Formats: sequence, C-alpha cells, structure tokens
Amino acid sequence: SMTRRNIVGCRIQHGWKEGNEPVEQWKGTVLEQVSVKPTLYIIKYDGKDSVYGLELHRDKRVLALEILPERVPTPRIDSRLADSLIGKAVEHVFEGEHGTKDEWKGMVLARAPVMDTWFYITYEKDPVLYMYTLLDDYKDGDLRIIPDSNYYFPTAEQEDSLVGKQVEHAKDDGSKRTGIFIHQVVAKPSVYFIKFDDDIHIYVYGLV
Amino acid sequence: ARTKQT
Repeated sequence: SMTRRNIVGCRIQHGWKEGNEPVEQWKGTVLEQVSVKPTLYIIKYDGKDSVYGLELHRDKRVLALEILPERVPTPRIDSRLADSLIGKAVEHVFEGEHGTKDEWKGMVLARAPVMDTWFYITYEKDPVLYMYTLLDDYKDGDLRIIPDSNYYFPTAEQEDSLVGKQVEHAKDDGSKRTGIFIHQVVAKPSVYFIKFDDDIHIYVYGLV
Repeated sequence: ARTKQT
C-alpha cells in the first residue's frame, strides 16, 4: 500500500523502558534495515560501543520513537588506509582496572554502513559486534595489526546461502534460543552475523 | 586508551 524512504541513515531518539529500571533516553543512527527481516534495524547508539539490533517499531521497550532532523557527517579520512585494515586481525589496546593497558585480540570486519569512517570489529573473547573509529586508535598507537594470524570465531554448525536461514543456539543448561543469519561478511566469506530473538547484540560466527 | 564498558 505504500513505498517510502526508510529510516536507514537517519538520526533517532527514543525512550527505553525495561524490567523495573527507570526510563533512559537513547539516541543513535540507523545503519541498516535487515533485508531478510525488515522489522529489524541495526543501530549504533551514542555512548555504546556495541552495535544493537532492535525491532524499533514493535519493541515495547522502545517508547515514543522519533526521527531526528539532525544530519550525519561524512568526515575526512585516509580511505586506502581504512580499506587496508579490513580483514586484519589486530591487537586492540584498552584501559584496564586498575592501571593496566590490556590487549584484546580482535578482527576488523568491515567499514560500517552509513557511518563509513567507523569500523565493524569483533573480539576473540567477546564475539559480538562493536564499532569504533579505529584510525584514532591506530594513530594513537593502540592498534597493532597481525598480518599472519590464527583467529578463532565461535563455530556455527550446518544442517545454499545462509543469510536468512534460522538457527538455534543450544546452551549448556539444556535450553535453546532462536536466531537468524542476517549478514555474510564480504571481506571474510565464512563469517556471518547472527541475531537471536531474545538478545540485543549482534553475534559474529564462523562456519566450519 | 579507550575505556572498556560493561
């Protein structure tokens, strides 16, 4: 009945009411509307490094959704350099308690949609999708790349393009949760993103 | 240098 511009590329704000916690105010920018599940949006919220998947129009936790008129920037950066980081295993330095710089092994997956000066990155010990302006880490010397790496993703078993196909995650407690493959990483074709129904995060998996 | 959040 209607064909319209979607909200990908727009700035948004909305309340977030969950459990018994008080209401917070979220602001972010919509990166993608998932083709295989168009109720699902991928959002980078401000002040949150982890990328969220939310059914913005259906999720009861999302209150008074509003599209902001604010425009998204296209910052000046070394493009070839940015491209050269894609697919690289890295050692990413973070600040640890109590005074200890920590090295997190990670894998740069892609330049993010919409905010293309930011990078999709996941970590071996924390295999969900994160987003940073990595060139500022690399310039500050907090990003060492590992040209010859042995990187481990969590494994997804099969049983033929997988995006759009459903999964179950069988937990150690014997319970299961449902999800679906929403993305195949262009630079790393055996690596996929999965969204579980019961969880906000975007999970990064590899195929055998 | 980045802070790691929960």
